[PDB]
Amino acid sequence: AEAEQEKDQLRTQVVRLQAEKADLLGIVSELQLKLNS
Amino acid sequence: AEQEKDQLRTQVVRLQAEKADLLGIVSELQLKLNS
Amino acid sequence: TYDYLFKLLLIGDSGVGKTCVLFRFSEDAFNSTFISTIGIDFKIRTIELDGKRIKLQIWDTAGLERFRTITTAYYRGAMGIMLVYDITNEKSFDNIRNWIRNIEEHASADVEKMILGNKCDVNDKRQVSKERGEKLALDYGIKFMETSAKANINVENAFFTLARDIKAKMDKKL
Amino acid sequence: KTYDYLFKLLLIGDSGVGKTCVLFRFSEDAFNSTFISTIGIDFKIRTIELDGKRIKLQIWDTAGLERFRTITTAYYRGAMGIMLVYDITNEKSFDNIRNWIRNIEEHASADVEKMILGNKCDVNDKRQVSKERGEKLALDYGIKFMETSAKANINVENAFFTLARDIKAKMDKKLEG
Ligand SMILES: Nc1nc2c(ncn2[C@@H]2O[C@H](COP(=O)(O)OP(=O)(O)OP(=O)(O)O)[C@@H](O)[C@H]2O)c(=O)[nH]1
Ligand SMILES: Nc1nc2c(ncn2[C@@H]2O[C@H](COP(=O)(O)OP(=O)(O)OP(=O)(O)O)[C@@H](O)[C@H]2O)c(=O)[nH]1
Ligand SMILES: [Mg+2]
Ligand SMILES: [Mg+2]
Repeated sequence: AEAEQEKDQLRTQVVRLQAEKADLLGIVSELQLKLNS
Repeated sequence: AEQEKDQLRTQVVRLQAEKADLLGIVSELQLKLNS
Repeated sequence: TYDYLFKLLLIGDSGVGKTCVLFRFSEDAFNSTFISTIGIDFKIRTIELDGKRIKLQIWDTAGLERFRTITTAYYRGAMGIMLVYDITNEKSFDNIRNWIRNIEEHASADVEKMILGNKCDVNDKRQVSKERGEKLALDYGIKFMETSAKANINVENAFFTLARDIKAKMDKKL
Repeated sequence: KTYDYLFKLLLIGDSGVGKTCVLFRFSEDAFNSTFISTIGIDFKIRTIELDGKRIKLQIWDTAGLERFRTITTAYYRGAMGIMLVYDITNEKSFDNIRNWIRNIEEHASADVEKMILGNKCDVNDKRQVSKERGEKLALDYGIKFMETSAKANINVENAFFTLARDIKAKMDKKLEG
């Protein structure tokens, strides 16, 4: 008695998560340079 | 039109786990800079 | 991909609705099942102001004291901070003064600030009048509005206003 | 924590040798031929089991281009295993493995597990580096060697499971004292 989310909704979730991941990776990379890893 | 529902769900699960780890890593890196 | 990039935080007590307010802003949805944030969460939205693309990197902090050390390190570099309380929970309102001290001790002196009295749809359990919320904000010279993630009240207005204020201060310097 | 062990892995080597494709094959069991050069770094998780225990692999897929050397080299510290990838159809990428090894030795821990992957071994006709030469380079350095293909799915699973086994065995032997 609750709905499967549509794949259109799934498609959007993936796009949103990939953009978040791209930013976080850039942030990790720059922080490590500040620490001199 | 070759992606399918379960593959997409699995993709979301995978990216959500990557995000969780990455957020942990940002948090810890920030604390190491803060000394 | 963007003309400006603004770092925003949401801070305030656990349970006041910071994640729900951001979830409403980010994806125009609301879910009543409480999942307390583990340390930090992150969302992106790009809005437009004055015909320019404004990318908002929004950091949603955990409110519980166990996560204070982790969350506090995100304050440096923030350009706008939402201070959130729950109008049905007087203690979360009382704690706003402590949250402001935490900002003043860790963020830039000129960080933009805004107070949100969230859950304003639950007028049947209200413990903080709108008038007291406006007065607390007036005492600190901070902008104020009552919001509801659930009924979608003033959530768009909160972020767009904070972003507008950040941009104006940036533009003034040029 | 679902997992019992946690291993940080890196893939390094010249741009275009197939590091991202090798990881994509391991991650998602697929292959795409359109080249999209990695911007700095990419990241994938996969949890495998060895000896009935759950081994979480945090895998860092580095950009090969020298413009990203500073960014990518900061990921070396703390890595527990590193794939050194060249392209069997590209002799320069093979020649450069010795420089990549120097980059490991200058930035990673002394006992990091290392492995050399001679990738694109499905492109037999355009081979420029014989398998014997790859094996000899690896033997010169005491490092394990395999020829792989992300496209034909040759030795990708084998390479990651072997590197993980070697890391796990090193840790277990250390624990027991
Ligand atoms: N009626 C109503 N309930 C809300 C509203 N916003 C949040 N809630 C409820 O309040 C609960 C807490 O919301 P969250 O956003 O998770 O609170 P939080 O501030 O992020 O809490 P932490 O992550 O622990 O710091 C949620 O389970 C919702 O049920 C609102 O606007 N109206
Ligand atoms: N036939 C064949 N082609 C491959 C194989 N692996 C990768 N390729 C192709 O070779 C190109 C480069 O692959 P990538 O994985 O993007 O190379 P990379 O090492 O990650 O490159 P950078 O990210 O720039 O460092 C791509 O066009 C792939 O399609 C393989 O095993 N066999
Ligand atoms: Mg939350
Ligand atoms: Mg790549």
